[PDB]
Amino acid sequence: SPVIPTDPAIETHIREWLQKMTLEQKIGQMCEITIDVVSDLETSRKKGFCLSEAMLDTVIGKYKVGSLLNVPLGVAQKKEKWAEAIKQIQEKSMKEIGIPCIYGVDQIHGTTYTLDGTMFPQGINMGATFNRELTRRGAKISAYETKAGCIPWTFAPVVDLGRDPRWARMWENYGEDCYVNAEMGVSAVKGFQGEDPNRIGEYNVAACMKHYMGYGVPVSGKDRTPSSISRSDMREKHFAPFLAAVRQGALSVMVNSGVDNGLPFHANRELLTEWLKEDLNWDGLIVTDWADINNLCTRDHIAATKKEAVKIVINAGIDMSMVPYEVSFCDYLKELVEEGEVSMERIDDAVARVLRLKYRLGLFDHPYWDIKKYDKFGSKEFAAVALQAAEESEVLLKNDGNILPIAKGKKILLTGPNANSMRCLNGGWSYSWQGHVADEYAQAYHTIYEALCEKYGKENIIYEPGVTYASYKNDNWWEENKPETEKPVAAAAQADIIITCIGENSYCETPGNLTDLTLSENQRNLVKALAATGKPIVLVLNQGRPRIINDIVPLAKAVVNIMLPSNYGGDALANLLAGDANFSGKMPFTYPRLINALATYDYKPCENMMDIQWPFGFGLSYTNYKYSNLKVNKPTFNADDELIFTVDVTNTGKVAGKESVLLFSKDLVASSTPDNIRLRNFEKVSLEPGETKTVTLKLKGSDLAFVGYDGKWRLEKGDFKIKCGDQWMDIVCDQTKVWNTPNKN
Ligand SMILES: OC[C@H]1O[C@@H](O)[C@H](O)[C@@H](O)[C@@H]1O
Ligand SMILES: [Mg+2]
Repeated sequence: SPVIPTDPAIETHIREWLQKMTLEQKIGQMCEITIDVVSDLETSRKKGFCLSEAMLDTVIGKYKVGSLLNVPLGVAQKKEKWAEAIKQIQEKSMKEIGIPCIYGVDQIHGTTYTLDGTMFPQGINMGATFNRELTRRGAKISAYETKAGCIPWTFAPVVDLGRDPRWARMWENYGEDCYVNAEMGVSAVKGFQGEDPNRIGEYNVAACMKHYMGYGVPVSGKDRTPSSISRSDMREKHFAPFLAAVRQGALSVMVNSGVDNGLPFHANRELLTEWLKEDLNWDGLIVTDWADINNLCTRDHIAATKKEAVKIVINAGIDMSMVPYEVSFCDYLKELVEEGEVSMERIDDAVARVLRLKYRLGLFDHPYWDIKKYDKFGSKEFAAVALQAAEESEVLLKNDGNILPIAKGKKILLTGPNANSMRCLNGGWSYSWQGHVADEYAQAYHTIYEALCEKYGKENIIYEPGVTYASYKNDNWWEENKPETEKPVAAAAQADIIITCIGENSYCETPGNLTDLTLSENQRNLVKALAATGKPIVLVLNQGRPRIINDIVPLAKAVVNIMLPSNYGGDALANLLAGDANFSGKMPFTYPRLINALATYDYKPCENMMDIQWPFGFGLSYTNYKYSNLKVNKPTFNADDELIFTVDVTNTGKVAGKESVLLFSKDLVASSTPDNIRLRNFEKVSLEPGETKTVTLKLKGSDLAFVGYDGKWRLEKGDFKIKCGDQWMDIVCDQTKVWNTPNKN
């Protein structure tokens, strides 16, 4: 049955577009071109962003191109500028084609490419909140502020499995667990789109699930190099968030640029047409990632010509090509259709999907609109939500002697290269693609230094970085200036405590590839030199990947992992360090300790017959929580039962906080060697000092199924254990079920 209901009025409109459209118009609707192609750059340098009328005439008038993407001039623009540009684009599209353009933008964590928007912590941070509602509210705000520039389509959310800490895109998704990505991805989709996928309202956008699928586990750790994914992992884990999002009505999917089992995913008919469109009966849009049809020819050599690559990818089930420079795509596809290599059935289906999306977004009736009414843009109300997200994502990993919180009045030596910059805090997909320009445009927001000054007074903060990042040149995200560790060491005698901010500078995608996961040698020497002053040290980790720090964690009294908390991350940190907020974040991935002992939390028991830095689900706070009375309604169950778990959680310390309650399962014996432990549900609860609450968490029996060797889901007769916080119970499945459908439920 269709995952998104059929709107007959939309289908009727589509049928009558398809009867009347020229082949050139149809092909144009399957083509997407990046904004640079239609930009007048010399006039833009002098007078601000300006489109080229002549190039619009070519792209839209002659070739009938149905979609544009990307940020004008490679840098975030004012919403007024966005709106003026999209207006001109739509006036042209309605005049020459009669079909409105769909403009896609990478608004990744709030409005990446719209100035003065509300910027949220990155995906990995949102995972660490274990707060679905907060993720939803973040996406709702991003949608609102995206539509404030007349943009209807966001290339988000990202639901790759961040299971490889070498990978430059580990931070874009919600971490290493497939359940966390599925649930948060669904929360983002609901926020972005609203509750009716057929009528995306004024303040909502179409979501795009990225990057279908298995993108996050390249064998070498290098971006867009081959993964080697097992049959069971592909169905059970990598597919899981896409399955969940599509069933909630996500309107579009972007395909994985990379390769597995010798096949680029853009050429994988089975995964695109069968697993996605046909098995789920899903009428949404599949779009390529950047240049990926041409990559079949030039990068991977599975096509002799670009034209042969078009044939392969379109026949594999792609609907729209992110070319993104060459209107010649249209010529090639037309030739293929005339030759009989690509059928009209396939062209008509692609165009149906493009038009359907456009109708769902109301673009025929409202191709652009007045933006005056979007008066909550950049508001205090929206910022308080981003601040909450940031507070809830920053993880307390170590606190010996309860050195935190730090009392107002103590003198703080602030050190390290991540201590005074918004570029660090944001990472990539922030004002520019690499994030390199963040400090030019993020002056209204607080760096770590600025926030600590507001909390403790400028007079109580001594800032001597010792090590700083070099100025931007050719994606030198790794490069630091010569260390001057001599300086903060000398200044230490005047401080009570040292906070050292370390990790990475901003990068995005392939330029962010690393050759050594170990934290920078200069950064490690800075921490060692400071340790030897005898003053206590608090490490602040600000990075897109968990850099190896096994030699410096023993020298630190406390450690806070902020990951990429973005524009309110400095404020959040200061609020947490002073106890005005209480820590609640938990690790959404496994932090490795040794460079050739990398592992995820759901390892097979042969892997621990297990030496890591901090595990998945770990996080401290300024209070403690007791779990008791773990019960279930049906201790003996089958696939079709609803299991209802309850547990009492009591705040036994002296201050209020939020506890993320995680529910894990363990299959003791199975026909495939079972994951040692698996997250199955979670729920976050607020508790005052001394307060108990009964937390309810529900599962279907079939949630304890796994994908067997033969590719089929099975729930087997036998024993399981359930772990919730500190507490364990026994349950029994009383009968085996094997599914003949590709998916459960
Ligand atoms: O910018 C459009 C697309 O281009 C590619 O570089 C990235 O992999 C995608 O995440 C992005 O949505
Ligand atoms: Mg079993």
